Amino acid sequence: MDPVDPNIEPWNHPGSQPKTACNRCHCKKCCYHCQVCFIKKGLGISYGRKKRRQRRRPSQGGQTHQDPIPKQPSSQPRGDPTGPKE
Repeated sequence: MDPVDPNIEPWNHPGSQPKTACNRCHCKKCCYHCQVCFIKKGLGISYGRKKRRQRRRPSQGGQTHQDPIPKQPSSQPRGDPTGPKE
């Protein structure tokens, strides 16, 4: 996507601590962005809205969970499985 990059807190953030986990989930059926802590309605893509762009195909695993990174160089090196992948 590229935009919504002043986000990565409810979707990822550079979290580093000994244990201390607080994840949110209920039913596991096609988990395309089922966790997070912001607009989890999917609407535009899966946030407050969406620009005039559509990047959805058989390739991503968590609804571009790590797309709010600094522009489109790769991703955030904390936990998400993208970067050289998107």
